[PDB]
Amino acid sequence: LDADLYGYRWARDNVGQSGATIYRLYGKPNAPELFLKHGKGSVANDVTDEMVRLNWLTAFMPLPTIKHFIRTPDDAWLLTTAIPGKTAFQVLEEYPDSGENIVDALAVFLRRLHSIPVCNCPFNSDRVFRLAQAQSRMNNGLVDASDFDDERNGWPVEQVWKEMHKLLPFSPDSVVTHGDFSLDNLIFDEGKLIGCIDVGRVGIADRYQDLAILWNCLGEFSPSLQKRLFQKYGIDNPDMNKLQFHLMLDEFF
Ligand SMILES: NC[C@H]1O[C@H](O[C@H]2[C@H](O)[C@@H](O[C@H]3O[C@H](CO)[C@@H](O)[C@H](N)[C@H]3O)[C@H](N)C[C@@H]2N)[C@H](O)[C@@H](O)[C@@H]1O
Ligand SMILES: O=C1c2ccccc2-c2n[nH]c3cccc1c23
Repeated sequence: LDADLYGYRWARDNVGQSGATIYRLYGKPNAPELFLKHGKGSVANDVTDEMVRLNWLTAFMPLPTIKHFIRTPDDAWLLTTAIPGKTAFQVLEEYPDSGENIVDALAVFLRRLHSIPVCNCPFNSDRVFRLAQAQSRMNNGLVDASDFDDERNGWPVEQVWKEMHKLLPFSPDSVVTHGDFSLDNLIFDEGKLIGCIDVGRVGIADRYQDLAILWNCLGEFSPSLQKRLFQKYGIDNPDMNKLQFHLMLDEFF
C-alpha cells in the first residue's frame, strides 16, 4: 500500500520529459526525498520499462532505489528514492572551472557502465529497435522539429529521416548503454558523480548512443570539453559518422 507517503510535501517537476508525471516528495521530518513517476495509457509502458531497468541495473551501478511500483491496465506508478545533489549541467553552470574534473568523472562513469559484461543484460536497445520507434514517432507526428540541433533546425522530420539513412551501414558495436546519457541525467554531490537517473532506455546498443548525447550536451560549454570526453574515455579518433547518426536518431525522441 502507497500509505508510506504520509508527512510528505508535494511538488510537480517539469524536467522537459516525455509523457510521465514526476512528483517530488519532500519536507518530511527525518525522511529522504522521494520521486513518484506516473504514466497514463502508453506512458504506463515507459514507466514500466524504467522500473525493470532500475531493478536490473541496481546490481551494477548507483541508481535510485525502488520503494514501490504499481501497474493496472492504464496506469503505472513508480516510487523511488532521490539521488542527493545536482545535475552535471547545474554543476557545470555554477562552477565553470570544474569543467575538466566533471568531464573526467563523466567519462570514468560511462566506462564503468560500458564495462558491465553484455551477458548480464536482458534488454535490447539497438539501432534497429530504436529506428522502428523513431519511425512510429515520425509517422504519428510526435517528433518535435522545434527541439532539433542547430545544424538540422528548420529541417522537416523526413529530411533528418532520409539523411540519417545515408550514414548506414556502420561497424557492429554492443555494450550496456544508458540511452539518454545527458547532463541532466548524471548526479553530482561534493565534486563526485554519485549516480544516474532516467534509465527507461537502458539496454544493449553501440557506445555512441551514450557518447553522442553527452558530446552534444558538452557542445554548449566548450569544444575542448567535448574533445576531453573522447580522450578520457579512451577513443583516439571519434567516429563522426557514428556520432552524427546517434545525434540524428535522438531527434525523434
Ligand atoms: N523530447 C524529449 C527529450 O528532450 C531532450 O532531448 C532532446 C535534446 O534536448 C535536443 O538537443 C537540444 O538540447 C541539448 C541539451 O540537452 C543541447 O545540447 C542541444 N544543442 C539542443 O539541440 C535534441 N536535438 C533532441 C533530443 N530529443 C531531453 O534530454 C530528453 O530527456 C527528453 O526525452
Ligand atoms: O527527476 C529526478 C529523479 C527522478 C527519479 C528518481 C530520482 C531522481 C533524481 N535524483 N536526483 C535528481 C535531481 C534532479 C531530478 C531528479 C533527480
